[PDB]
Amino acid sequence: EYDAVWSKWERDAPAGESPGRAAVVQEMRDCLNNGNPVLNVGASGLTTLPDRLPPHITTLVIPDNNLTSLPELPEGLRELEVSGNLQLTSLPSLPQGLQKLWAYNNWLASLPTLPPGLGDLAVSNNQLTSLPEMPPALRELRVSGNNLTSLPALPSGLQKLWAYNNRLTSLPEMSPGLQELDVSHNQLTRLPQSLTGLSSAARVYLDGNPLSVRTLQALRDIIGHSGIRIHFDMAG
Amino acid sequence: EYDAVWSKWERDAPAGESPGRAAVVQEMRDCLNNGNPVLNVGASGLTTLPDRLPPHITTLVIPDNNLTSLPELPEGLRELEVSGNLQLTSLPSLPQGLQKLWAYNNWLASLPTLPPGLGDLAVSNNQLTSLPEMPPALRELRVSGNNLTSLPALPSGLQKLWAYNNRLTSLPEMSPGLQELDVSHNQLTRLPQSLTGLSSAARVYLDGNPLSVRTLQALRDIIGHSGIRIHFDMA
Repeated sequence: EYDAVWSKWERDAPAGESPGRAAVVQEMRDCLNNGNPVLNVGASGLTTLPDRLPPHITTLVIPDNNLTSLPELPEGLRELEVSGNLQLTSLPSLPQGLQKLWAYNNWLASLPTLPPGLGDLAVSNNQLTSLPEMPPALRELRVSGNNLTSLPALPSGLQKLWAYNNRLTSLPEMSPGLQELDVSHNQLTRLPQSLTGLSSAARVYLDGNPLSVRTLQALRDIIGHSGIRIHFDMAG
Repeated sequence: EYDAVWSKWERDAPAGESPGRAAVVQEMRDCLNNGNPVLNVGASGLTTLPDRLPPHITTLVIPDNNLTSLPELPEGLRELEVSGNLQLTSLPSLPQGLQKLWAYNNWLASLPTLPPGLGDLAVSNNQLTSLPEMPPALRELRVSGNNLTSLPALPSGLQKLWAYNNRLTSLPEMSPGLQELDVSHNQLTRLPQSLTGLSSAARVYLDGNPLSVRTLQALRDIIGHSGIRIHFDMA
């Protein structure tokens, strides 16, 4: 059942990938035998992955490799980290129970439909020009270093948003309990007046934006009245 | 849309339960404003919960109350904890990304279809007679104090299983990774061969089970193979 899929994967290996693919198969067998819910394939120029992965894993870690696609994901996965795969333009359909998705530094041109219970979404340094609707339970969004123009409406539960180094020409309405917003180096000029909801403890970062004279003066007003920490470029 | 349903429920309180529901409806309002992912209704002895709940929460706690039914759950709920509801007999369809389900010391007769990502399921001390197919990622399972006579196929990653004080006449195949199994005080005459496949480290608990002679022989054969702590006292 599993031996067959993994055998064909190991045999189809180019020289150079033989030790790497062996180490992974050994790890996957270990996972079945002892019940380890975590699978980390390591960095070894992997060009492909097996068709089936152990069914019970909850965490899958894919370090720097040369993948162009990912196989069907474990039906009960809760954490996925993929980084450093520059031929990887898209992701497989995400399992419903996924909680954490770190897909930094690949070449994603889009993102699949996001699982209901997703809490942490970090997809910085990709190729994304837009993003899908956000699930209600989200508490962290990191989408920096992409050519995003706008952002979807944010779930109210959101605690942190990083979207710096994009092409943002506006912001959506803010969640009420936001603690940290970094949108440094975008094309923002008008603040969503929605921002005013941020608490005294909250930290905002607006450096490297044009900002309309009125909006600058309005921010200068907020600091004096709210004691809030807001950073932005200023002449003088 | 939101504060027309929850508003009525606050003043729809049956006489006596008025102060309790106010605290719950305070959290219903308060929770939305400060972002908070958790919600705890407390042991207010509420007869019913609001038709709609905060859309963004991830943890819902429900101590000793007097509920009989439960509303539709938030789409992104991750942890559900319900206990001391001696008249709560069923649960609503569980959210796709539920990870922890603590629904014990109630009066549940049935469980819904389990979310794929469910890792911790504790439903001890209810009224259960069967269980649905187990999520592939399940790790710990507590189903003690019910009326189960059988268990579904166990997933590969299952680590700990407590099923004492049931009517188990039989057991499913063990995943080899299993490390703790308490099936004491059941009606097991014989147990599965999969026991030989378990780690040396695993602790098994069998007391108050009418194990047959041939099984004693098999157990002595298993204990002898690895030194696996398989507890069965003659007394």
